[PDB]
Amino acid sequence: ATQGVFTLPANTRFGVTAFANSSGTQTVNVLVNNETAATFSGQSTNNAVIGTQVLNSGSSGKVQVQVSVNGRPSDLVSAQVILTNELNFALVGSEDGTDNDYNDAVVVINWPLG
Amino acid sequence: ATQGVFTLPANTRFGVTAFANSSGTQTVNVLVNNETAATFSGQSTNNAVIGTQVLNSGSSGKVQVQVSVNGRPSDLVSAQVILTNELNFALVGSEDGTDNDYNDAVVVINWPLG
Amino acid sequence: ATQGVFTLPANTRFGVTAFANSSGTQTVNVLVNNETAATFSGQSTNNAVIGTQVLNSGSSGKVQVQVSVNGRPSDLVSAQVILTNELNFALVGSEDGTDNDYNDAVVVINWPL
Amino acid sequence: ATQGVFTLPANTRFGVTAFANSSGTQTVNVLVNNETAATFSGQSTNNAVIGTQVLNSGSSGKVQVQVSVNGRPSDLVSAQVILTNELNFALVGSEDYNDAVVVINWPLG
Repeated sequence: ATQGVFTLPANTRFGVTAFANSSGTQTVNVLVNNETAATFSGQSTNNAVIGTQVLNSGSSGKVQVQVSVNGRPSDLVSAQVILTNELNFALVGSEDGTDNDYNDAVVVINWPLG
Repeated sequence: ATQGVFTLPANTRFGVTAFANSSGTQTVNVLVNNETAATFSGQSTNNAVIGTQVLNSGSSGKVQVQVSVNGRPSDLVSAQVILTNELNFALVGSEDGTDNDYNDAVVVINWPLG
Repeated sequence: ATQGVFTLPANTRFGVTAFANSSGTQTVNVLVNNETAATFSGQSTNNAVIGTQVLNSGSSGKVQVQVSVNGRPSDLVSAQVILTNELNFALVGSEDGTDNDYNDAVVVINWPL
Repeated sequence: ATQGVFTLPANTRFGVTAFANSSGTQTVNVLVNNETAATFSGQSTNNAVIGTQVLNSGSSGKVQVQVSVNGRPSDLVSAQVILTNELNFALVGSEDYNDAVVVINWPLG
């Protein structure tokens, strides 16, 4: 099944933050309505934030997270959780090899913002 | 925080199912747009599916789950989880005592159907 | 990524219930510690329960759900959620066609019972 | 029900990150094994990361998040989710429920 794709409410601000836990440099690309809205990169084996930014979902509200290493498209796992019917978390984990460490790159999308 | 309240897409059919795991008789009420749309009840300490029904979210899309035992409101816990940006689970757990057991009455709402 | 596999706490009773929303009969197998422990078969286009059973996680706690329709395995999506650090849900959705909602066979697992 | 308390595997490193989205200064305290292990304080209405650290869950594995705003304890909402049976997230919201948001993730690199 497709992973890393989320439908957010239209024209809404959301935060995107990426963490790295791999020996390899992680590249996180965020597409909003099929257009690159943010691109983060970094190397860390201690969960360092390699990028954090505030974006807007636009008309379609279609947000897609892609993760790659040296061009190598990483396999993703994802899900959305909503608490008390108002607080949203779109979560993504990625694997750059065969290590079931879908933690090589972790991406957290949250909304609404202040 | 409020628990057991979920906003579903408008005019959408959804399934609602209740489970019981308590010595006491459980009563589950499902409200759509603040009006009782379904009621289930039963007494089982073996996860019996005490009731199930297909409802329509209506114009508001507001669905609320209430659980009571002997007329007393149980302590509810809930969350919504979306898989592959399409499969929705609105989950409710409840405690009717003080044993830290939130499976006394469980309610699962899922959509889309068909 | 691997889907439909969950590690449950050992010596724990858990419920497993399957719902169907497909024109074809759904086959759901639940393997506990590499041995089939429950098998459901049914058809519904109204989210009806096609099977429900309370199982024991045993000594290891490995639980795997397999879904097939007319002999062909269905693609799965899954996740585990824990509420108030006590109530556990293991969720599985399955797709037997080209739709993207994975509701043909839906499985809900809850514990500790 | 109790919220903001999570049982992680013992002696396991995890990340804890806090975001602020409120007019008031958020005070986020992280208790590991019931002892203060980290504290973040900041104001933002633009999801600023007011804190992010890696901590060890210790012998007990108990992690509790506390949020207050100038002496007023915030009501919390929380849940834990596990993806592909290996990637864990512990989530917390607070109301002074996006005033202070905390995300915990494990296991690390």
